[PDB]
Order: sequence, then C-alpha cells, then structure tokens
Amino acid sequence: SRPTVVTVTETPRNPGSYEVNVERDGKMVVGRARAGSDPGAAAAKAMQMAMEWGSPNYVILGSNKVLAFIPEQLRVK
Amino acid sequence: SRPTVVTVTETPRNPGSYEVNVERDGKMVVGRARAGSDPGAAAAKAMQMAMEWGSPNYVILGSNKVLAFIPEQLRVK
Amino acid sequence: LSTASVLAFERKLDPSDALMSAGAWAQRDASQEWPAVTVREKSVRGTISNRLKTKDRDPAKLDASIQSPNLQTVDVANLPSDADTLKVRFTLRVLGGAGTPSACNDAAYRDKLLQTVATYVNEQGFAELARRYAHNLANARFLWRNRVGAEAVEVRINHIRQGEVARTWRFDALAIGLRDFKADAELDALAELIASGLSGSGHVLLEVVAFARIGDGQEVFPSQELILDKGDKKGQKSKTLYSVRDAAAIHSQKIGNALRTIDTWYPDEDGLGPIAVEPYGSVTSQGKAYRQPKQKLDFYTLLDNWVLRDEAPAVEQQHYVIANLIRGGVFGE
Amino acid sequence: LSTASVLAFERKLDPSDALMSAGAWAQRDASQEWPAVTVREKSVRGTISNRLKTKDRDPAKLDASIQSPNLQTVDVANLPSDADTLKVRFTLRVLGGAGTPSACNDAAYRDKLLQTVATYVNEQGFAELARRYAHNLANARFLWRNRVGAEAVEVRINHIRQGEVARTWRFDALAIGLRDFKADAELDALAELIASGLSGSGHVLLEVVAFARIGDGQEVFPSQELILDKGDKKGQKSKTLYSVRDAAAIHSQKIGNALRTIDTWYPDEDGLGPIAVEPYGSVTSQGKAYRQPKQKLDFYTLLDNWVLRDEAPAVEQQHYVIANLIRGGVFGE
Amino acid sequence: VTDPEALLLLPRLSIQNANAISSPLTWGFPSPGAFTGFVHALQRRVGISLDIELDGVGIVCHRFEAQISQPAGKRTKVFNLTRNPLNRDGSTAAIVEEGRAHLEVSLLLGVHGDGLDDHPAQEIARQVQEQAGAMRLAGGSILPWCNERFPAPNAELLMLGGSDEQRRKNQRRLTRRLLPGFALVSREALLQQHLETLRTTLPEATTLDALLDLCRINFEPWQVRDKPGWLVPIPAGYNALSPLYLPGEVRNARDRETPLRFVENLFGLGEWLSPHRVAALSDLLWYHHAEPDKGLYRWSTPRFV
Amino acid sequence: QELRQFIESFIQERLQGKLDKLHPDEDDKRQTLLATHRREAWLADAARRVGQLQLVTHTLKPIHPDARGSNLHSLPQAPGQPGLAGSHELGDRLVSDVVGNAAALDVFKFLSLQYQGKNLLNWLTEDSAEAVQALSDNAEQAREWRQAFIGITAVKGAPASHSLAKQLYFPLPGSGYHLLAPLFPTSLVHHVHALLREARFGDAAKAAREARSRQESWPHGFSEYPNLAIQKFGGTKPQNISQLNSERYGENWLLPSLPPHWQ
DNA sequence: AGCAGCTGCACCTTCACGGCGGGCTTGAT
Repeated sequence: SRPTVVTVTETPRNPGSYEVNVERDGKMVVGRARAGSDPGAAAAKAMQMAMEWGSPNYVILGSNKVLAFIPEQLRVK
Repeated sequence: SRPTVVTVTETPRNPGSYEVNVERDGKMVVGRARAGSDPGAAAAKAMQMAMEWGSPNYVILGSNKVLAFIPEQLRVK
Repeated sequence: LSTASVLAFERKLDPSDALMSAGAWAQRDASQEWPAVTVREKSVRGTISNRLKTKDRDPAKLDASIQSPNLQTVDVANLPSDADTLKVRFTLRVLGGAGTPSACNDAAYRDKLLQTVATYVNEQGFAELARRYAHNLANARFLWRNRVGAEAVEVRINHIRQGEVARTWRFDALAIGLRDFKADAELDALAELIASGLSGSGHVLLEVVAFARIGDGQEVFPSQELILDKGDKKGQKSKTLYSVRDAAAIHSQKIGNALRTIDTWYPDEDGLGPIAVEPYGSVTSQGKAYRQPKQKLDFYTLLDNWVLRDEAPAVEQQHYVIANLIRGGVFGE
Repeated sequence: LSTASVLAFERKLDPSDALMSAGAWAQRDASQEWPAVTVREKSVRGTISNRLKTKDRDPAKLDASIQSPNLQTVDVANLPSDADTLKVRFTLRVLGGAGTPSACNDAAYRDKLLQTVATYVNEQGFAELARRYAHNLANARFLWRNRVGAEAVEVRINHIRQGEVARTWRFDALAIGLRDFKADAELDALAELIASGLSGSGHVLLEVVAFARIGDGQEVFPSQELILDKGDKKGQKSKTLYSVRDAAAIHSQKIGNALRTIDTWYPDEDGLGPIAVEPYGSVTSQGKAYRQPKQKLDFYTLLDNWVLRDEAPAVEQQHYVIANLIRGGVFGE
Repeated sequence: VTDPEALLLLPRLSIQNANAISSPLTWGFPSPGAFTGFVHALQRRVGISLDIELDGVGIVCHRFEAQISQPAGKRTKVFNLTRNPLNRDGSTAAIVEEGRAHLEVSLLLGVHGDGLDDHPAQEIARQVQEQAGAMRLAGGSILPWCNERFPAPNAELLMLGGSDEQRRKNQRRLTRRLLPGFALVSREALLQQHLETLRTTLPEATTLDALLDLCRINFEPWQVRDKPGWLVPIPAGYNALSPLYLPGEVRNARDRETPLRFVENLFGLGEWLSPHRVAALSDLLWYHHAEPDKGLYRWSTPRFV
Repeated sequence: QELRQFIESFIQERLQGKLDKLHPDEDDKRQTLLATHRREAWLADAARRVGQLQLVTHTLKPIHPDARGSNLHSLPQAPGQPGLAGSHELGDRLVSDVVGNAAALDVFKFLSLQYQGKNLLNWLTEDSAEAVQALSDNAEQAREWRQAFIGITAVKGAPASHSLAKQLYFPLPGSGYHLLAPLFPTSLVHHVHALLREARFGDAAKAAREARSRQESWPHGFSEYPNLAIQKFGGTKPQNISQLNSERYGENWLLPSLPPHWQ
C-alpha cells in the first residue's frame, strides 16, 4: 500500500539463479529483471532496486538464502 | 536504515562490468557509478566507498567473485 | 480382442540440453577451453507497427500512430567481437527394446502387440529408421535458425565406450541436405551401430559436437522460454532466452524434434520434404495437420487394423508405426 | 479349529527413502561431499497426440484442435554437465521375530501357528529367503529406470554394529543377474548375517550405496506422486516428482517392492522371472493376477490347509507362506 | 500422582512416514496419544526387567515436513497418495486417502522408580536407547543414524541430586540441548475463559474453538485482532458412546481378554512454546487420565499453570 | 385423502425421470415401467427394501469403504472437565445421516418430502390421519407398510466390529486395559465453513475493498481460513458411504494445526 | 436330483463450490 515491494525469487527453470520484481502503487513497476547466479548478487540487486525504486519507504521479501546476506535491520524502511 | 549500504551489481547489458551504489542514511549519495571491469577493481571501489561515508558502521553487499577479495571480517562493521 | 485401457511406452533416443560456446575457426581441435555465450539484456526504441483496431480510428489513437516509440525490453545472445564460431555440444543415448510397453491392462493385447513387433523385426530390421536417424544427425538439423546463413557447418561424433572415445565420425553438414536420404561409407558405419543399439545388443552413448561459422559478433539464437502465465503490458519482457548456469542453450525437446524428422510418406505431396513423427502428422507452425482422421492414414487406425484384425498396411506405414513406438507416448482407450 | 477374525503381521526388512547425489566415476571412494540432484520445472509445447472423442461434437472443432499447439509444464531431474555417476543411498533394518503376529484373536490358532513356524525354522531355517533377499540387494534392483541404460552399476554394503563399520561387501550388480539365484562366497556370508538377524538374535543395520554410470547431463528418474486433483486448466502441472530436503529421492515402498521380488514358484510360466510376494500374486504393470484362488495356490488357502488341517504343502510353497509372513499384512475372517 | 526423580534424554530422532491426518477435523502434527502409547510400549518392553517406571513425555519437534500439494487456481491443499496393488482380475483398487509426514523430534522422559542405584547410572539410558531404535512412533519407522559426521548420545540427568545453583546449571545444560525446537502444551483454562468471554447472551460451544484459529482481518476501522502465540486445535482423547461390554461379547474384537467400548474424538486447544521461557523441566510432561466408569479417556499436561 | 396427491405426483415425477433417463422404445419398456410405477407396486417395493439405519454419531465406512460393522445413533453425555468439548452438544440442532445399501437410498427420498413435515413423514408414528390416508384399499396393508416404514429408520442389530476398523489400548490407573473402538462423527461444520467462505464474504469484502479511506463501513465482516485440506472418502460414487456424504462430495475440509518453523 | 458356492448385472446421488493480501512463534556460546 504505502511502500514499494521488492521480491527476490529463485527461477525454478534452472536452480541457482534469481529474479527480482518491483511493485509500486499497486502496479508492477519492474518485472522479471535478472539478479545474478548466487544469493549475494541477488541481495545486491534487491538493495539497489530498493534504493532507486524505494521512494519514501520499502519492504524486501524473498528467499531465505538471499536474506541471509542482508541484516534484519536493513530489510524495512 | 542506520548504517551505510554499499551494493556492487553487474550490468546485464554488458557482462563483466560492474557498478556501485552507496546508501548513506536513507538518501543515495552515489548512483550507478562506474566500478571496474573485473571483480578485483569492483572490490577496491567498494572498499573505498565503505572507507568514506561509513563513519560509524557499514555493510558491503555484492557477488561471490567480488567478495572473495575481502576477508569475512571486513565486509560488515 | 480389444484395445487396452492403459497402455504406455518408454523413450529411446534421449538427448540432453545443447550447450553453446564461442570461439574462433581453425582452433577446432582444442575447443574445450572456450568461454560460453552469455545471454544479454537490452532495451530498444521502436515504433507502433501493429495493425490498428476498429476503435483505433479516433484522434487520440492516431496520435499513437504519429508519435509513440515503444520502449521494449528484450534478451539477445551474441558472439564476441573477435569470434566467428558457435560450437553446440550435447550427448545422445540410444537404448533399444522398443516394442515392450511400460504398463498395460491386458494380457492378450500385450501378447498380440509383442507378436506384431516381433514379426516386424523378423521381416526387416531397424535399418530404414536407424538410417534416417543417423542421416538427420549427419546434417546438423538441430541448429534451427543457426544454419540458414552459416558459411560452414561441421559435425563430429564420438562413441564413448568406457569414459573414452572408441570411434570418430567427421561429416560435412552442408553437403548432405534436408530433402533426400542417400548412401555413403561413413553414414552406413554409423547407422549400423545405431541399429545395433536400437535392437538391444549393445550400449550406444554418443557425444555430438557441431561447429557453425556465423561471423564476428553477430546474433546467435538460443531457445526461447515459454512463460505460461497471464498476459500484461509495461512490466513484462515478452522475450526470455534459455541458459544453463550462465551459458546459452537449446532445450532437449528441440534437439529431439530435429533428429526425428524422418516422415516423408503421407497422403499429401511427399515431394515437399519430411515432417515430424506425430499422430495425425501435425506441423502447428504452418497451421496444417497431415494424416487427418477423415482418411484412414493415421497411427491409431493403422495400429488397430494391424493388431486386432491382422490387416497389415504397406511397409512404409509399418516403418512409421514402429517409429511412433520408438518415440513413445500414451496410446490407449 | 475355526480361524481368527483379526490377524495382522508387522513388516520386517524396513528401508528408508533412497536419496540421489551426483558425481564423477573413479571418485566413488570419497563419495561423501557430492552435491545432490534437484528437480526443475520446464514448460513445453507440443501437439494433440491423443485419440479424439468423436461423439456429440462437431468435426470442425476437432479439425481446429489438431492443427493447433498444446502447452504444458512438467517436472524433470537431470545430472549436471560434468558428472556421469548417480549415487543412490539408503539404509536397512532387519528386525527378527518373524512368525510372531502383532494381533491374533484365537489363542489355539496362535499356539498352532507358533508350533508350525517352530517346526519350519527347526527343519528349514531362514537360509533360502535370506539368500534371495541378499541377491536382490546385490543386483541393484532398487534403481528401476536408472538401470536400463546404465553402463556399470556397483553396490557397496556396510554392516554397522555399534558406531563403526564391522564388515564391508562390494558387488558388481551387472554380473549378478536379475532372473537366477546362484551361489557365491561373500553373498552367502551376507545371507547368513540377514538370517541371524531374522531369527530374533540381532536387529541388523545395513547401509547400501549404489553407483550407476549414465553419462554427462542425462536424465535421472525419481519417484512420481499420485495426485488425483490437478485444479483447473491454464496452470496445472500433470507431472510432479518426489524430493526430501531439496534433493530428489525414491519412495521407500518402491525400494521395499524392489527387494521383495523373490517368488519364482508361481505355477504358469515361472521362467518369465520372479514377481513380488503378494496374496493372489499380482503385477500392476501386467494387469494380471497370478496365483488365482481357483487353483489352490494363493496365500489364504495354503495357510488354512497348513495350520488347521495339517495338510502341509511342498517346501517351495512353505517358503512363499513364510515370505508372506515376513512381509506383513492384514487378514481376517 | 507422580513426580520424576530423574530425566532421560533421547537425542534427535527422525521419523520418515508418520500420520498427518490426526483427527476428523484437524491435520498436521500427530496426536500426543501416540507418544504416550509409545512410552507405555517402552515401559512394557524394558521397564519390567530394570525395575524402572517410565512416565511422561515432552515433545519438541525440531522440524516437520508434510507431503501435500496445492491445486492450480485453488487455495486449498490435497494429499499425495500411494498406489496399492490390484484387487483381482486386473481391476484397480478403490483409493482410501491417507496423509504422511517427516518428523525430526527429540523427547525427554521422566523416570521415577527406585530401581536406579549407585552402579547403574549410564547403562540404563543406553539400554533404553538400544530398544527405542527398533520401534515406531506414529506409524513411521525411526531412522537408525548410519555412518555420518558425529553421533548423539543419551543423558540420564538426576533431578534432586545437587545444589540449587547446580540444579539451575543442570536445567541450563539440559535446555541447551533442545533450544532450536519448540514444545506442545495444552491450554484448557484459556479456552474456558474465552468461552466465558465470548458468550454474551448467545449460546455457543464449539465455534469458540473455530474463532481462536482463523484470521480475524475484519473489524470496523481495517484492524486485525491478534492472539497470544501459536494456538492450534488438537485431539485430546476420546469420549464414550456405548456401555462397556464384557471381554468375550464383541464380535471380531482385537483380543478376547479385554473389555471393549465404542468411543469418539474430543477436541482441545494447545500452544507451541519455546523451551527456554518455562523455567521448569519437570513440567511439559503428558499423562493419561482415564475415569473408567464414565468414558472420557483423556491425556494432558498437568501442573503447568 | 389429504396428501395422497403429493406422493402420487412424487411417484409420477420418478416415473417420468426414469423414462427420460432410459428413453427405450423397444418391446414396451415404458409400458413395463408404467406397470410398476403407476400402480402401488412401488409402495410394496419401498416397504420391502430394508437396510437403512439412521445413524449419525457412528459411521464406519470412512475408515474403510468395505468395512461391515455396527453403526450407532446415540449422542454421548456431556463431560465434566473444562476446556475441551466435542460433538456440538450445546445447540444448533443436528441433521441425521442414512447408512445402508445405495439401491434403496431413493426410499429415504420418499420419506423426506417436505409436506407437513419431512422428518415428520420419515417417522410418522405420531400422526393418525396420514396412516389411513396412505392407502385406499384395506387396513392390514396400511399397518404393515407403516410398520415397515418406521422400522427401517431405527433398528438395533448386533454389536460387531471389523479387522479393518480401529481398536486401540488404554492403560488404566490400577492395571488392565480397555479396547477403545473409535468411530467417525458426522458433524456438519461444513455448513459453517461454506457460510463463512461464500455466503456473506462478498458484501463485507467489497466494503473492505473500496471503502478503506471512507468511513462507510458495514457492521459485518469475513474470515479467510488459510491452509485448508480436502479429503475425499467416496472416490467417484460417494453415495456408497452415506447420504450426508453425497450432500458434500468428499471435502472433509481439515483445519491446520502445524508447529512453527524456527527460522 | 438338492444345498453350497461362484459370477454377472441392475440400482443409486449429485454442476467447481470466490481472490489484491489476511496470524501467531526464533537462543546463547
């Protein structure tokens, strides 16, 4: 509702690679942009999209291998 | 978000080349600056952008080829 | 007798995902340290070029005709700027034991089916089918759009015996064509081994490499994904390419369809060329299905006339029925 | 006199879920840091290759439906492009205390059954059944479709007593057949261990590892799940595979059915091969039930004529009765 | 009635195909009646010879996995089945649905008998563990821990032995062994208090239990009224339907030397806690309560609050 | 006399449904159907067909679809202990089931006609005008057919079980055990779930949808009920289990009770 | 020739029955 939503999923068509979706104002601002082949690159792409498309506020969701690289403080704003 | 966040991403329009973003207290002070064309120079640029602008604490994110040049005790502070 | 309620068949001629690498020509002997073709992403600035609707005659939609770039996002793969060779590599495994169904529900229909496949093998071997399989392996038909403008194609075939090569075939894929099956001295020595594995008296695991000379830094065409979701706009890509661990590739069903184009007999003009081996002989991209059920020239009617009533068709239709058994599927009531 | 109304037998020879990993051949000794295989989900395009239902419809709809593509999305498990060896691993517990039932109503039938099992184990101990079980552990029968194109299979068995390996066997699963039970030296020691476990003395713990050599990047076949309700078109899957802890696995009942096909004494065509031990011994892949109750050779009439009327059968059928008691099940009148 | 003099700690056990469907209205984790029947089976097999009485089980459930799938376009789930053999004449058999699950669970159990002496201190727990390996917990076999990295031993921790600072040190050294798990407890007084609260001039009994499980995302401004912790409905025993029949009258009984009685399910509420916010490990034990003349065969965690 | 025409139209609708379902026009099959339906041989057949039991608290067929045993119609007493409670014994009066042969299940549809009481017509022991209003020829057939109609509702039988049923053990505080045979409770919380998921979800749902910023909020609500699981008892012919199992096809709709994951 | 036992066949009920989401639990060495 209020913040942007960044979702980092793992593409099931090949295991080990990831994709990011950015949703703002109830509509999809960015869809299926690729985010690397390891969880670190997925965390970097997620935080970059959160910074740029973040506006005032944002929430980062996604896989548990990806969110192990981001501290729990830096997942909401 | 209290600490500084330095994210190194790879440009998907030209593979092999990297870019760096710095967060710095909820408003980005560096946007899509040119890091190196290899993981070593991306690691050097990330550590430079963490040395400045990271006065209390910082967090460095990035790929596994990039973060293989920094020891595990120097990425988070 | 009647047809079984459940009746399934296995799969022979199993390929794997065809991986792509990029390098130079005349280095074709040391082509194992070549970097992959990485799939790339980009944005264009086109124009509106779809045909306008009946509601689209107003001024607010001819303004879209006048000044509206499109700004689309697409994937693209490319050779590097100093490389003119695309190398496509995979492995094949020909098993054998074609007639025996994997599951059934009748004891009588299984006996009649096994008797029919047995008397087919007694009359003639797999020589026509293995001939056309090795022929479709000879010219590199698994390069679909990567072969319509290439300067040279070369196919290398290695018989892996015990972790190591035991026999080598070298071809010229542009000399052998796509409209006629011929004879030679090396294609026959390959087709003998393929039929030997197809009968069940061997162990055929092959390794296939193909080189295609495109040009320095031009576009190669991997397989495009099938995103089975709902359509949307401005937030979709509409062109995603296939890659195996940051390396462009082609699906296994594409390589399987390519070396299965052996069906040159149908009730239409057989002088055009071979189509694939499917029941009711369909090619959906052209929008036409040969071997229609209006005529009695499809797989099911010929099969149920051969098995139950013992009405045998011509030998070419028998080759087609045995190729349909080798392909696999679910043929039951 | 009269039989019981509740009669249950618990299951001995209890296996686990067989897990799959991938690696290289000639590193089969340090095979503990090998990564697992993972199930992927691919969306495919094909045709309409099933029989048409030409009742109460119009033919133009069918002519449109055959000339159109067909989109699906299934599951698949592969090996990586640099690993040719599939490692399948599980454990086994032989419990012992075979003839003691877990439920019995009549005490007289319980005492007569105990005396019958005591007379059997005094005359002919568990020397044939354990030998056939050790044979089915020896040839890798628990790899069902991973054994039809395998170049070489190798089975390593470890006996575990307290916290370490006390005895190690190694067999070549391809030299040992699938249809004849011969005699050997190490197989007899493994059979004697299984027999000493089945006789109540110990509860033997074995660890079985199998290495199958397929080829780089080929297809491995895990177990498939029985899903009755796939929801609605445009989004269904139609093939789902089984995996634990994000690693492709085989069901435990499939392994249990694999090491149970020991019955070669069924009356008609015993040279076709052994079947699994079942009351009215049936095969799902055949759709036929051997050991029908019409010819007095099923489990129930043999057990009733052995216990109640003391009309003991042949020893080759006493083996089948005791194997049915070892397997387990729920019977009552 | 009983207070254990010592605790026995079995390490992290694994169960491969347990029972998912636990009751006609609930699914998920199995019933604690299975665990109480399991410890009574352990008592009947080992406890007679060693002069020890085993009673009470604390359930942990380090991890839980279910074999379910969600159909396309529906938010409901279905179970994955097995393929039974054919009936006869090649006809397939009618499917009877059942669910399965994989569990990793450790359980501590309290022994109170006077058969523990000065010389048997560690061989008692080893002899219990060697017998609890060739058994099953909820219809699923116990995985045997073959050749792996490092094993896991049992423990026999005496309760009254030691100083009070040493008593809290023993409680901490036992709580450190099972900290990444949870614990299932029974909350009946909370359900009765919520019954007294919810009943405001209207009659209701069982939609009370349905109210504490759903997600009340509806409110006049929307607001979501929360609940204290994970509240879950559980099958807490049976209730009688028929009078008790004499041991040789019911046709087709299980055995002919036991009285038989037709019962049905009862439903209660429970909570999943963490094992470090209780400060009492002689708690969390489950016991039977029979009352054999009026039915109501129940099991619960007494002395909790 | 009073309601004879209602059951006459009932048998006529059954006959016309059978004629529209079969539609055979060979060897006077419709005449052979009218020979049975238009006369009162159908009433003699409905008096003949025995096997219904009217059992709600006990239904054995969910445990196994071929498990012949004893089924009961008896509610338990209320327990004494606080907290837990089952079998809906407080209010919201129950609906009963019918277990027996499926081929006579239509006979229960004859006894559930909602004319002056459907459940009153199913047990017409209190009435006396309908007992002579059923037939017109004599009085012995009236009492015989009435006794057959009120007989196939409530019958006792013999206390029995099966090997495919469930039989447990329970330790007593002193010594010894009990055998504890459970059954399947045919409770309808299915209707509560259908009401809370599809009846009044719509109006309050759109009120929460398009009136968040507005103060216009209805005095109502909804419920989501996450993670349900459907369980089916009869495969494709659910009427072999019971009659209430035909009303709801499978769909036991089991509620979730799963432990939290640590991280 | 007259009961026990096995096999084949007729009888019966009911339309899927919505998606923008929705919860409460996680330690100390």
